[PDB]
Order: sequence, then C-alpha cells, then structure tokens
Amino acid sequence: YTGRGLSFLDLIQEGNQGLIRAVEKFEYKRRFKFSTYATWWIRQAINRAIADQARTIRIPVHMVETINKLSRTARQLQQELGREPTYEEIAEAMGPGWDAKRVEETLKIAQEPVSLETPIGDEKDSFYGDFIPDEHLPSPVDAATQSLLSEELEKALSKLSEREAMVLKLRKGLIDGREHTLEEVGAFFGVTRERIRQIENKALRKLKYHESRTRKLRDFLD
Amino acid sequence: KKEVRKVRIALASPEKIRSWSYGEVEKPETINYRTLKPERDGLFDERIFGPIKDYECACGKYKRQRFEGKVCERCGVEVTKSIVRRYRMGHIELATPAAHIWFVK
Amino acid sequence: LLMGVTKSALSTKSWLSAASFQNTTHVLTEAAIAGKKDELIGLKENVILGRLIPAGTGSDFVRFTQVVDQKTLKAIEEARKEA
Amino acid sequence: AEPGIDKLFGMVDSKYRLTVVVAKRAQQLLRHGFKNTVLEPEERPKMQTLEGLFDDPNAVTWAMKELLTGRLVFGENLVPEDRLQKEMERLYPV
Amino acid sequence: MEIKRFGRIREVIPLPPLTEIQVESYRRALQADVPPEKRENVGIQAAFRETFPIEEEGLVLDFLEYRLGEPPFPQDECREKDLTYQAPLYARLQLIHKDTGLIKEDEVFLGHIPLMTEDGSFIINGADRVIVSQIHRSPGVYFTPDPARPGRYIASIIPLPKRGPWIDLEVEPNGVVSMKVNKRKFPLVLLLRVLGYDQETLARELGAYGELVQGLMDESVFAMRPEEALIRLFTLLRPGDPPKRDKAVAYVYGLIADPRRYDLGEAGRYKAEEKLGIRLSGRTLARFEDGEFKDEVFLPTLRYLFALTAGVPGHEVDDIDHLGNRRIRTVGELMTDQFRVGLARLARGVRERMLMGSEDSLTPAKLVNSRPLEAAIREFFSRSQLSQFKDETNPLSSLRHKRRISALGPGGLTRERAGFDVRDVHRTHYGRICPVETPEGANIGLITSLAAYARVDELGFIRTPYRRVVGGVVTDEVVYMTATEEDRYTIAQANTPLEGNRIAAERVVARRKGEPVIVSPEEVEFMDVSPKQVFSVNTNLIPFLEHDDANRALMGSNMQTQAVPLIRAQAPVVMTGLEERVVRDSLAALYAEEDGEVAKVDGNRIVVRYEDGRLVEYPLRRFYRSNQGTALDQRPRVVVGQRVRKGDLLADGPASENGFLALGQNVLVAIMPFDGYNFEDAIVISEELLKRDFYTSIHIERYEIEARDTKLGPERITRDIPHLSEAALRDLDEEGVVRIGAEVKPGDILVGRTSFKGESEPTPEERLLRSIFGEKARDVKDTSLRVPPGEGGIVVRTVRLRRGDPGVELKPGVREVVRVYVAQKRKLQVGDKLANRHGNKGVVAKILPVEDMPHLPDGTPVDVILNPLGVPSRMNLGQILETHLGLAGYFLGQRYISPIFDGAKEPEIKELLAQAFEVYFGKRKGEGFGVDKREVEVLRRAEKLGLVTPGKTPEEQLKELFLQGKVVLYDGRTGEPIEGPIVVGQMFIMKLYHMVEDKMHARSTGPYSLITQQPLGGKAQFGGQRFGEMEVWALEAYGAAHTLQEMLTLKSDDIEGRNAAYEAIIKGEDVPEPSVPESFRVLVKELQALALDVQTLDEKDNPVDIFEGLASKR
Amino acid sequence: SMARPVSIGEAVGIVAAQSIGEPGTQLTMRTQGLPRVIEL
Amino acid sequence: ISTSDPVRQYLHEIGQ
Amino acid sequence: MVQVDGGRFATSDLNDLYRRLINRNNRLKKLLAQGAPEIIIRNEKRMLQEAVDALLDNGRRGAPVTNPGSDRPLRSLTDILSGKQGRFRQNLLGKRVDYSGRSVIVVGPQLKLHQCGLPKRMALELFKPFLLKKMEEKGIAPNVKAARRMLERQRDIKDEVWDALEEVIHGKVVLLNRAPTLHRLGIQAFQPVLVEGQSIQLHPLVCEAFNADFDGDQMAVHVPLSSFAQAEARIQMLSAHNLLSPASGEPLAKPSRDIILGL
DNA sequence: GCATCCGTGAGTCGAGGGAAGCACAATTTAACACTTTTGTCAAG
DNA sequence: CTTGACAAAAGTGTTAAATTGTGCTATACTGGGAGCCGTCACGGATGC
Ligand SMILES: [Mg+2]
Ligand SMILES: [Mg+2]
Ligand SMILES: [Zn+2]
Repeated sequence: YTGRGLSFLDLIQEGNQGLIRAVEKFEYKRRFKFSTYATWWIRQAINRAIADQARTIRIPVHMVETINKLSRTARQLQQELGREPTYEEIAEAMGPGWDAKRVEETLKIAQEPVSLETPIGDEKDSFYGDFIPDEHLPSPVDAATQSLLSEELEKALSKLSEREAMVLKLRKGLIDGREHTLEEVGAFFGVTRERIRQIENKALRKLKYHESRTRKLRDFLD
Repeated sequence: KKEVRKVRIALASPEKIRSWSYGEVEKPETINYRTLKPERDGLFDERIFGPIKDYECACGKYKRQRFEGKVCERCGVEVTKSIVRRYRMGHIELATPAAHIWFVK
Repeated sequence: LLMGVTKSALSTKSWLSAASFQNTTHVLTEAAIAGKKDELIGLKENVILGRLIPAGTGSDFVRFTQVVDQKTLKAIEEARKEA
Repeated sequence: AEPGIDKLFGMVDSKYRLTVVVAKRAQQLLRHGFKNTVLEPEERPKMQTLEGLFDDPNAVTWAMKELLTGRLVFGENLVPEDRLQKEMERLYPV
Repeated sequence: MEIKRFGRIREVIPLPPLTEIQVESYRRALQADVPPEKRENVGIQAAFRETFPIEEEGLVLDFLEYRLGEPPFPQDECREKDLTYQAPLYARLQLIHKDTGLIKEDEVFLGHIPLMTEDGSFIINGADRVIVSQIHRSPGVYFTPDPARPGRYIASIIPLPKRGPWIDLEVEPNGVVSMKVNKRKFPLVLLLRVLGYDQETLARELGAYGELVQGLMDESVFAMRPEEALIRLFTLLRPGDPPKRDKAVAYVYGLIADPRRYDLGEAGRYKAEEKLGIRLSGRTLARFEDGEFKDEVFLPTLRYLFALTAGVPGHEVDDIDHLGNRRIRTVGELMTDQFRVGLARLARGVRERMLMGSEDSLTPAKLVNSRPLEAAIREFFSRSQLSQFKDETNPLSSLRHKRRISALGPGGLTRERAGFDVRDVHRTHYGRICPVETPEGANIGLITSLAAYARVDELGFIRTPYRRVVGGVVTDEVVYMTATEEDRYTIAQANTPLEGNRIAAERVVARRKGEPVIVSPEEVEFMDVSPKQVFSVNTNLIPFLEHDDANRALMGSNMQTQAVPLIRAQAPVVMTGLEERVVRDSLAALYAEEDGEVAKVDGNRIVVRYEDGRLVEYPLRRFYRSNQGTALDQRPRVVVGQRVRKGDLLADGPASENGFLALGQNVLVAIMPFDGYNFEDAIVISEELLKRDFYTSIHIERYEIEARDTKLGPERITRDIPHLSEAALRDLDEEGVVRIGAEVKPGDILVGRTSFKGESEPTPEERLLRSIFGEKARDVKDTSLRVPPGEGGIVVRTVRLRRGDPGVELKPGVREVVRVYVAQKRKLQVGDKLANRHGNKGVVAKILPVEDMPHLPDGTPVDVILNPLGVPSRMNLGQILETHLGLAGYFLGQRYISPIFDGAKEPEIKELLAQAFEVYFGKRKGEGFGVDKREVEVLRRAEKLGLVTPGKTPEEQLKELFLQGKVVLYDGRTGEPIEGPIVVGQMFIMKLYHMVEDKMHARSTGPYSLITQQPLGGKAQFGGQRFGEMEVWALEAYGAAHTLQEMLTLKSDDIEGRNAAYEAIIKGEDVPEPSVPESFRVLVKELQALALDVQTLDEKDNPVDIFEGLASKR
Repeated sequence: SMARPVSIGEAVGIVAAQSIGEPGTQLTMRTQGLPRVIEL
Repeated sequence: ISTSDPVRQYLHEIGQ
Repeated sequence: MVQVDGGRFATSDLNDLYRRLINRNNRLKKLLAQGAPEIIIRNEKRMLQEAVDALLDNGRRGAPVTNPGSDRPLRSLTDILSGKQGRFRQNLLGKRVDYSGRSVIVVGPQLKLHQCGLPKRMALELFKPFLLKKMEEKGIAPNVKAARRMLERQRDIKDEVWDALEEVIHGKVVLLNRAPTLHRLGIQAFQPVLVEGQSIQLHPLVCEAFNADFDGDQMAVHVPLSSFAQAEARIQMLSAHNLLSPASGEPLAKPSRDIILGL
C-alpha cells in the first residue's frame, strides 16, 4: 500500500489496529487459519486510513471511493482509446447518473492543495508564497477611502437636524454598528414607527438635496 | 503605553503552552472539502483561533461589532476581529512526552 | 583571549543579533536555557524590532534636542517667572 | 549641496543634532501652517509655478533657512514638551 | 554591393549540420523509421529489451516490437492549444503461461513520446523547449593518485549515472587491498574469493610485481568455501539482515552482476576494454552463470592497479578532466534513461499485478499500466534542469541553445560545489568545446558551447576533424577523432604555409598532447582543418577575433544571442562567412527544395512549381511571437515567375537579409568623446537612425484571462461590466474582448470579465451612501483584464478556447480562456542597450538631432559616437579594425568576408582605404572643391602630433590620415573641426533584448505578502524593491535612523503604520510615528510555536503586550 | 568623510566593516590576498 | 538493528 | 491555506507536519485505549517522537520528511527561522519596501552633483499620494478618489497633473541605490529632476562611488516620507555632502575618465 | 591524534514557474408550509 | 405623531434526501526498498 499518501510505518500501525480488531473478532471454531480472517481486517484498516489521512483537505470515504473508481475508469478508457478520454466518455463508462459535469466537478474536488514552499525557478530560492498577494487585510488605499467617506458623511449629516441625523445614524448602524428597526428606534425615542420612517425619508430627501446642490459625495459611490 | 526596552527568551513550560492556547487541536482536519469552511476542532478551527471575517461567528448569528467580546452559544466562535487569527495559538496534548530536538541534537 | 570575528560575533551578549547571524538553533537554545534578556544595545536588534537605532539621529546624545524660536521662548519665560 | 550647509554643520557639535533640529523645526512649521516662522516676508523661500512665485511647501528648506538666520534656539532641556506645545498653539492658533 | 573575401586557408570540408547533436541523437533514440526487425539495440529499443521479459516465476511478459503513430495534432495546433507535440507509442507484448504453454499477444498503448521538430526542439505544453546536452565523467575504470599518501594509486570503477555504485580499490598501509562500496570499506580479498578465485590463481596472475600480491594472500578466507564467503560479504555490506544464502546471492548479483541494476554503459565498457586491455562480454562487473560468479573487471582492474603502483612503463594515471574521459549525454540518451526508469516502474507494476489476479485469465493489456512511463517522460520533459525554455530571441539564439553543453543537471555537478578544476579550459577542449564562450558569473566553465566542427560520436565523446598529413603533403582525408586518440599524434596548425599540398614552412607550429612545439614537415602527422573548429558558432561570427581579448570576445559572442530582430535588419559589412550557414541551419528562412519556377508570391504563402511539376505551397510564418516576445516573421524574397535553383532562398527568416544573418544595423560610427554623453560605456546616437527606422523592432505580448466556475456562480466574459462608462468599453466588441487593431494604453481593458461578489454585508457608511443615492448594489464586480502599467500597443490577435473544443484540455472548473496578442513597434530610445560583436556594449544615453552630430566634410553626419576610452582597458582591437574596414567599404560600396585568424590584415585594409580615399577625394576634386581651411588647421595639428609627414601637400596628408583610418571630422554645433582627426567608419551594432521599457518599474502601494504582510517582489506582481541587509547597513552607516525605521516599518509591514502614513499623506499631513513590524510579531509567534517563551519587557522588566491584547486569554 | 572630528552617534562599526569589505573583491585570490585577510 | 532507520528497527523488533 | 485566483488551494508544509503529529498522537491514544502490546505502543511512541522532531526541525535527525509525490523536504519551524532564506535574514534584517521603483541608469552630464534625472512616470507612481493631495488642492480633481481614478488610466491624465507633480517634488530628494551596496555611498540622496523617458539619469562624478557604468546597470529609487527622513537624506545622505571616502579620507567624488582626459 | 559531526559559503533583478465495495446508522442540508416582525401606504 | 390594515422578507417547526461515518467481508498468505560519489571543502567543537 506504499506510495498512496501514507508512509510505510503509518500503514503498518493502521494494519496493527486492524489486526487487533481481527483478533477480537476471530473465531477458532470454524477451523480456518488466522491469516485468512486477519488479512481482511488489516487491509480494511489500511485502506480506511489511506482514505482518511492521505489528503491535507480530508475527503469522505465514499467520495474517495468515487474518485478512485473514476481514476480507474479514466485509465481504462485512456489505454483502450490510445488517448486521454474526454469527460463524456468517462461519464458514459462510469454508468447511469454520471454526466460530463459531474465528472468535472469530481475531478475539481480531487485536486490536492499545492505547497506554499514549492520552488519556482532553477535556483530554488523563490517559492509559490512569494507570488500570492494577501487579499484579506484592506490595502492602505481602502482604509484611506473608508476614512474619507466616513469624514464626508459626518460632515454631510451636520446639515441635518439634531434628531433626524441620529435617526439615520441609528437606522443605518452608524453608532452601534448594527442596523436598528423602526420599533427599536421608537423605543429609544418614544415615537411610533410611521413617524420614524417619515422623518427618515424627509432627512434622506434633505441629504439628496444638499448633495445635488454641492456634489461633494458622489465620487465615493464608485 | 510602555515602550519595549528588552526582549527575553526562555523555556516554555507545558502550563505556559496551555495558557497560550485558546483551545486544543484534536483533529487533523483542515477545512471541509465541499463548503471550504474550517472543520471543527481542526487546524483552522474558528472556535480556537478566531473568526475568519471580522465580528462574525461561524453560525452567522452575530455579524456586527455591537456584540463585541462575545462568544456565540450556537457556534462557540468569539465575535472579534479576524486579525486575532494571526496571533491566537493552539496546542496538541501529547499522549506521551516528546523531547524537544533543539535540546537533544 | 583572542577569537575570530565569527566566534566573537556568536558569543555576543545579545541573542537577537547572534541568532540573526549564524547558528540560530544553537544561539536560541543557549539563550532560552539561560533565560537571556536582550537589552537592545546594538543596531541589529533595533532593526529586528523596527525601533530607532541608537546611532545617528537615533542616539541619546542628539535625539532629545529641542528647537524653539525667540518669541515663544520669551513668552514662556515671562509667563512663568512673573510669579 | 544645500545652501549654507557648511555653516549648519559648524553651528552644532554633531551633524545628527543638526538633522534633528532641522526636522523638528520643519514639523513645527508644518503643524502651525508656517505661521510660526521667524523669516521676514522677504526671506520666505519661494518656488516658481506657472501661475507665479508661491511659498515653498518644503518645510525642511524653511527650517534650514531659519537655522541659517540664527533666530532659532536649539538645545536640550530648554522647555517642557507639553508647555512648549501649549504655548506654541496659543501664540500660533491652528 | 559586392563582397570581397579574404583569407588563404582552404577548408576541405564544410561545417557539419549545426543541430545534428540534437536531431541525430533523438533519431537514434526513437528509431521510428527503421523497421522493427532491423532496429539496433539502442535507445528505447534497448530499454524495452532490457526491462523485458517480465517474469514473476509461470507468467512471462515478453516484448516483441514497438511502433510510434502519427501525432494527434500538428505543431501549430499544439502551440495554439497549449498541447505537447507527441506521437502515440504502442508496444506489442505476449503473455506466456509456462504451465499451459499458451501465448496471447496484443498491442498495448504505452503512451505518448514527445517528438522533436525539424529544427531540433520540442513543444511541451505548447512551449518550445530545448534539451541541453550534459557533460559528465565517462564510465569505466580510472586510476588516480592518492593525495594524502604519495606514491599510491586508487582505482575507481564508475558505471552509468544511477546505474550502480562506484567501486573503490585502494592499497591500504597495512598491505590489504580494500574495496569501498556504498560508504562501506571491506577487504577486496573476500569479494575476490566470492568470484571463484584461489591462492594459486592470484599468485600466478598478480604475483609478478612484488609485495603487493603478498598483501593479497590472506589464507584465513581463501580455504573458506565461496558460499560462506558470499554470505560473509553480504553481512559486511548490509549488517543486521538474517544471513541467508538466497538473499545474499541475490544481493551480490544485484550489486555487481545484474545488468538491470548495474550498467557500465557502452562508453564505459569501451573505455574499460581500451584501458585494461581486456574484452568484456557484457556491461557488468561480473557475470552470474551456472550458479556461480565469474569475474569480468575486478582482476584486470587490480592487476592494472598493482602494476601502476609498481611502476611499469605502460601504465599511467587518468586525468578525470581529460575530455577523452568526459562524455556527452545528448537529448537521446537522457530521454532513453528516463524512458528506462519509467519502464522499470511499469515492470514493477506488471509484476505486482500478475502476482494477484487470475493467472489463467490475464491479458498483457490488463497487466501493463502505462501511467508510470508517461509520468516519468512528462517529468523529464517538463521539470528537468536540462529541459530549458527555448531561447529564440533570434535564430542564432536557438542555434546556440541547441548546441549548449551543461555540466549541471540531474547527475552532474552543482553550481556551488564545483571547484576551479571542473571550470578550467582543459587542453583537450581544443577543437571540441569553445574556450571563450561561457556565461560569466556563477556558471562560468559549467556551461559551454560545442565547437563549430565538433561532433559527438556514438559513445558520447566529442570528436574533432583533422587532415591527414603523410610525407609532408597535406591530404584531403579528414579523420574525426577524440582527445585520447588526438594525444598520440603531432598535429600542425591550420595556418601552416603550403605550396599547394606540400608543407612549405621548414618550421611548423604543432601540438603534441596539447603542448605547443616546433617540428619539421616530416614530423607532422595531422593538420587542423581550419581555425574555425576551435571556436563555437557564436564566436566564429566575430570578425578580427585575433585582435580581441578573450574576456571581451566572451561578451560579444554571448550578446550576439540577445540581439532582437529588426524590421530593417542588415548583414554586417565585415563578415566571417558563417552568416549564410547560420541562417540555413537555423531553419528560420525558406529555401527551394529543387530547381523550379515561382508560381505565386504573397505575404502569407509562396507557391512554387518544381521541375517535376508538383505544386508546393509554403505558408509563411508571419508576426509570430517567440518565447521572449519578439516578432518572428518570414518575408518573401522572390517574385512570380522567377526561376529558382535547388537551395535558393525563398523567404528571409527573422534577423536575416538575403540569407545572411542580420542581427543589427551597419551604422556610421565616430570614435570620440562627446560632452560626457559617452561617459562610462554610454552611447550617443543620431535622430536620423530613428527617422529611417533603424533599430526598430516588433514585440508581441500575450495576456491571458480565464472565465471559471465558482461556488457563487460562473465568471462571465461580457461587455456589460458594472459601473463603467462608454469610454472605457469603446474598444471592446460585443463578446467583451478588445477588437483586433485597437490601440491599447496602460489601464485599458483587454477582456471584460465580471465575477460574483462574495456574500458580505456592506459597511454602514456604504449602506448610507447607497440609500442616499438610491442605488441597489449589484451582484457582480469588475474582474476584467487590463493593460499593466508601462505596456500597450496594437491588439493584433485574439484567441478564444472554450471547454469541449477539439484538443483543448482546459483545467477543471474553467469555462473558457481568452488570450490577447498585442504587438508594439519599439524604436531605439534612451536606456536601450546596444552592443557589437567585440564585446563593446552600452545603453543609449543621448539622441541628438542630425544637425548636432559630427559630420564628414561632404556633409554626412555620423550615426553613433563611441567613447575611445572603452578600448584600452578592454583590449578589444577588433572593433577598430572592423571600423576601418567599414569605412573602406562604405566609400567603396562593398562588404567583406574576413574569416577569424585568417582574413583581412592591416596592409589589405590600408590598400582598401587607399581606394576608398581615391574615390572620396576624387569626387570632391571633380566637383571643384579644394582643401578646407579647417581641414588645413586639422592637418597642421596632426603634423604637430606626428600623424602625417611634414612637407607633403594637404591632399597627401589627408590620404595618410585616411590610411590610418582617421578623417577630418566637423562639429555640428560649432561648425569648427575637431582639433584632431577622428576614427570614423562603418560598424555593425546590435540592439539587445534588454530594453528600459521592460525594466522601468515604480510602486507606491500594492500587493502584500500573506504571512509577513511585506510588499511582493517583481515588476509583474507590481512589487516593491528589496531593501536587503547591505542597504540597511548603508543607512546605519549614514546614521539615517528615521529613514531606516520608515523603510523597516512604515513602508514594509507596519499595517497600522502604513495605513496611517498613506492617509496622512493624502490629507496633507506628516506621517505618524511607526509601530512594531508585523514580521517581528510573526517571529515571536514562530518562536512560541517552538515552545520558547519570548517576552518583550519594559524599563521595569514588566511584560509589554505587542499584540494589542488580541492574543491574551481575557 | 568630512575631514573633521567625528560627530557623537556615528555607527563607526558599520562604517569600519563596510570600509574593510568593499575592496575585498579587488584582493587577489589565484596566505596571500583575500584568504590571508580571512585567516587574519 | 539500525538506530537511525525506524523501519529496520521495527522489523528487527517484530522478528524476535 | 489560501485559495488562489484560479480556485486552487495553496498551503504551507507546517500544516502537513501538524497533521502528521496529530494523526500519530490520536492513533497512539487509540492504541493505548485498546491495550495494544508493548511492541506496537513502542513503535507508535517512536513515531510520535520522530513527528515532533520533524515538526520542530525537519532533517536534523534521520531522513527528512517529504510530502508524498515529491522529494522536497517539508519546511519546519527551524528552517523557517534559520538560514539566508529564514525569517531573520529575509524579513527582519531586510524587507521589501513601498514607494520604491527601479530602472536602467544613463549618464546625465548636465546634472548638478546633487541632482538626478527621475522619469516622469516613475515619479508619478512613487509620489502618488502626494500627487493626489496636490491634485485635490488645485482644481484638477474634486477629491482624492477622483484623482486616483484619473491616474488609473494613462489616457485620462491631463497636462496639469505633470505641473502638480513638479510642484510636489520641490525640495524633496530620493535615494538612488545600486546593488551590491558594498559601502555606505552605495545609497545616495539626489534632488530629482523630472525627465522625459524611462531611464534614470546619473551624475558622472558619483559613478565611482556607486561602481556604476552605463552598460546596462539598473538602480532602485526610494522615497523618504516624513520630515525626519527627508532631513536625514538632504543633510547626511546628499551626494554633494559626501565627497570624501569614509574608508581613507581621500576624495571619492572626483574627476573621472573623460574629465581627466580633457583636463 | 584522530575521528566524527556540524554549520557555512555576496547582493539586486527577471522568467517562467502554476483494496474495493456494500450495507446501514447518523448527520447535515434543502425544502416547505406556516407564523411572524418589518417595511410601507392611508388617512386621522 | 397615531392606529389600521397589509405585502413581504425573515424566522420556525418537521421531513425526505443527500451526504457522511462506521462495521465487515472466514482457503491461505507472516522482516522494505531504493539505493547508487566529481561523495564539497573546511574550520570549530566534542570526545574518545
Ligand atoms: Mg550571466
Ligand atoms: Mg555595468
Ligand atoms: Zn455563532
């Protein structure tokens, strides 16, 4: 079983677990030799361990069996046709319920991750991770434009009334971080929901009027 | 507040290592092959090392900073900045002690 | 005692520069067992921590110099000494 | 070479002290919008723009020229930092 | 423009096919055309006959024959669809059941063998590649002197690489000869006994030297039976394994007697027979027959070692750097070796399958799994060090790349573990490996070039040709011969004077074992064919090579490869004679197959009517993009109805003018300083060069985008990209791709693509913005392909490959791929690198108008101004002589062919200059013009410098100056003459591939690394400049503490620091004080991962949290 | 560099190392040359 | 058998 | 374990080492819970020790652990922190920096000793934030976002952007660098002069200090940002201020080949 | 006196590089009618 | 500023369906396999 993702000693230890199970479940009344019944369990344990531990991104056992069967079918068709089969042939040979789309999805699933320390060039000084940008943390430009938008929005909300600005900054989650509902803002102010939506609409219209008269906030909309 | 003036290096006791860790990594699973989300109790578990995205738990019940410093009861993931994922460590509880090679070879 | 530049550099009191020079495993294991504390005296340690190096404009001899003009200085002295 | 660089080097015991003084004066000039300058209107550094001559926006040039004039006092433990900043803000609001 | 030829040496044989080292080797390896029954036991046929038959031992898998089918796709289709140009390989195999005695035969598809193109390269994954030949130590038996102990010798038996362990035989101080195998030393007495050797045999054979045999007469094991001796040796070699007779005999047979695991090689066997004077039956150290071991080489090796130690006259040590002891593995041998490895893996699989399964119900197709063989072959042709991306900047580049010899690669030396000895020019490199051509730097001496006349024989030894000399007459009989055979003769020089065929000179300069000697004509036995055989193809293209220092000839030959094709490229005025042969053998130009008449001439095709009557249509490669981005096009050179003979040129290839290699332009060069714009190798050129489109090249860039499948939805290549005006989408067609012929600048869209945005609630400020503007957020975002900064041109091609297309094997999840070929016409500009064949290189630093350049008295401005100060230090005087001959040719309207080391000498150049001055001054005299006043002033100054003879007329003094190569040159700015005469001539200058357009790069902010969060590196990734250790040292020495802190933190990895700095700058403020770098945090976390408690303290030793409380457990 | 008394705060160790190591390439290599400096 | 080879050491241990 | 733009996953070798350690530890726990014999438990404990070793320092003891399907040793923590490619020498003692460019150098004989020829496009990219601020100050763009959008496309850049750039760089200096930086004058501060073209113009007299000729040498440009950095570059690092060699005290910026020849 | 083991060996740049089933029990996900709250619109 | 409906977007239970994890298969089988020298040369340190 060597060369299938697990080292020799790991296979040996997994087979040892299978052998322990075989000893537990062996019956000598049947007059069969121990190797005959123990081989089943040892191979079972080794194959289960290969299915469970040979991939960095673990794949369920049924899916591993599907991938192995698909690879066997592809190899058989490749040796029979004298060329690399397309997904249609492979799907047809797999059987009912298989089309080219499912074969492609299974092959995409079966793609092992590539090491970040794999060398690029002939010197081997450069690696994959040296060419992969980090797209999680915002760039300085993104943080700067977010701060600019916050400043301009704070300046724009100044022209509004004292209460209307608060209503919009609460409904849009500019204070607590999360949007509030009309009933919640009412419980904060003691006012019913209809008046809150009316005043929010009026203040939004006023902000639109100020933006039209100034045009100092349109660029941030992208 | 205070400025760094000295840097000290010393041995880490098992107690100190466990104090560093936000949780024991019990499974070798990295991420789910289908949903691409980290697997629970794995090397990338959100319950241990922190959320993938800022102020959002795994189950998607808390999604804003209002519930900051909170651990969701549904998923167990702390609602905080995702950058803690660069700083929060785990630990593996060895069944038997293993010598540190730096002090052997 | 006389030792080469390599042995002299690897036996320095600061474990950061010695570990960033050579024999990182050996330097770090000795420093960790001895519980060594790096006082950040030289230039390499400050570079590693991104601090202001204690040389040039970062030296304590010149770093604390204050510049002030005539008018403000006279204002401060007059406003404080009047008591 | 920077104008009067020899005099600037000769005005201090250590060249890095000269650099520190120039940089701190430049920051003081920037923070107060060049309103704390000790330069007369005929001494302000100028740049030639298509529209015409304007005030030099480089504060390091202003600081070097001011240090050349000799109307700046530099040294250690002259005045407390908080008091100095407060008085500079008071005389030169920004 | 007539061509005048110089030289007196008559070459008896032409240059051999320059690409034969690739083509013939691969043809021998494949044997695809010879019928299977007539195939010889070489190459993949040898691999088949070696690994097969496969016996479990009653299943036997026997190999009968193989065949290679036609390639599935043509070369152009393979290049266009990123395929591999390969031929299907099938093997005919029979399965014999020894029990039943039944044979079942079928043809099994073993896979695909990559095919070599006619020019000598491969197409791997749509990319042109070259398999560089590897030089290494030839296998065999060698006898080297022991350095630690004088007067002692050690014998080394070396098999083929990865074909057995090296065997060491050393006479130890005790007197017992020791054999070393696999780092383990043991007494050779034991193994010698295992080979059925008794005391009397050793005493009779090796006993005629002295005490050395007495050291080989240990009777403690001689009386011991061979079986127990073999088991004892097995215990020595691998201690611990239970001693068993079967295991021990299997191990010994595999170690020294197994042809499938030990292979001395054909070259190794030949060398062993030649040295030890024996005849090996096979290629193994011993044979295993009749259940016993018979010696092959150990006794002859030990006899030679004993005789060498004793001091017999006929035995000598072996120079391991002697090129008769160094052999070449070409593409064929490397491919055969990898094929044999894959076949061994396949045999392992076949053995393990026949062990299981129904032995009755088994077919050869089921047993044979061809996947390991294909895997080994694809790994060799893709990820091997010797499989290199083809260098095809110009045809000479590919020609050189196919003739390169690398000491590195799998099984060779290491770039850093290689000493001076392996990198030196051995005396046997003469005529076989070019001495001057090598990459200066870390690979000097490790990579070299095959000599022009050299050829690699069957065994891998480089042979060079020599003319047989008998009785003093030089015959036309040419013998190709190796260094070990070359050492036995006195070889004269090709420049030896001959009166017809008799050697005329009484004293002949010759070589004896590489040493220069003076001999008589009767003592000469061989002669050099020509001076060209000593140098490679590139070095043979440098005229007046004998006047150039080797360090600069190296640079010139190397830079000839880097020259880009030019739209107006023209062959050099001074040539060596190889330009036509280089073009012909590069297969870039098109030639007539036989005599015929041209029927149709077009920019795309040439249709020729041959004498036999068949119409032959040759499509023309037009505006094809090479591996380096240069445009490779063929331009027809015939007209309709023109009669062409066999071999006549039909269309120029890239960098060729009428069949002559044209790597640059012939320009008027003045050698003089000019206002400091010539300072330190800088070059001044005239604007007239740009006006008439000299040094103008065409470069094509390929941009690739993919529309893929994603969990959120499929990426769509469409023209409807959200939030873009009509101006941005003006040049895109309805399918979302830029229209062909559109001019694109940086930031312009090439292919429009939209991708589904990740499900994420927007920031509250964005939500308020959307509510204010009443705009619903769209579900897709712009991920289109745009022109990178500093690039652009004209969109000349669009290629769209879709999933399911015939032959298009897209990766899973990729719906389609779009490739845009954009071509730009680059003119010479400041920063572009020019060079010449003599190693003089420099960047253009100034482009002057025509009225500013120095001009001749007739009004002709010079094109290029070179600084003379680059000549004395570099000692490359060939450029000066080329300039003189170019001036002569420019005024005479002719070109010159001066072969290296036998060509135009100074008297001939001066007579040509006399004719040139005659025409140049007779034109003036006929036009009615005397001598200029300022010419008179320059002549007065020159006679003050002793350049002209006093008392002569101004015309005669001007003639003298012209004969010295100098003319009276005027200053275009002042009109006054240059105070001294200036060397003005016509010189051939190449525009190199290194252009400031592809090298200028700048960055403010961009991508950052994943872990360290530092900026990436490389212009392609829009990365920052590496501020390494030495730059930090420079800042520390300057005392710039704050600049250093900024570069370490604010500009590299202080995330908060860099964000705040950018925000402060765009707000007109000063950047804030930086913070701890993220790299230090990564360092601390890694040290903690090593279970080391790293703690940052304050003045009072209290811990300081540098993680902002983000890693503290409450 | 200035032909005047050294200013307090200069990293003379780095200057010393750079000054010694800069002409290292000019030293002959062929107990003499760069190996002699290295062993010293 | 071989201290540095884990496979050989395991095989030797199981061979007892 | 990041996903590349193509959808493929890239992960580090530390994940593989941790996975091996966890697998062996869990299997040892299971074997102990099953009362496995002493030979099996001993083998599993030895494997656990070897996995810990490989994680901490791969290849130090025994055969290095390699990812199946390849012969490349896995990168352990010790390899991450040690060597020329380790954390110290690659990311701590030296770093890649923002506001940095590179281009081929040509000779500027018309330049002053303190001046250099900086290409317009390199200056535009290097001084992008300052240029955006200046554009916002004038009427070129309404805000910084609009200015950046304007600068994104080459054909959208008007002619006043170059005037704003000329205004920005006034007084400021940039650090020119040529590798290898054998001594300290391998980095020198110059007052940039905007030139048409793509190559950096170098003053001849500094070439000897830089060990730079013009056969294809390239140089890097760095932009100091704050007042301290600009002051240090203009006072200490300026080319016209470093005229004598720190190694010997003799002049290092002195007349050279063509100058000496003419004189 | 020697034997063995270990760590070290310039910088920047680009360019392409990228034994297997089968059955069955749990578990998770998708879907699907229903209750909601959550926005809205209508006038008072 | 309020009710007084009401379309709808969201949240809430169960369920049938994929999806995933686990056990088991009884002729007999009982210690691996890829190795393979231009082994890189040379100081420094330990330790027999
Ligand atoms: Mg090179
Ligand atoms: Mg140079
Ligand atoms: Zn949750």
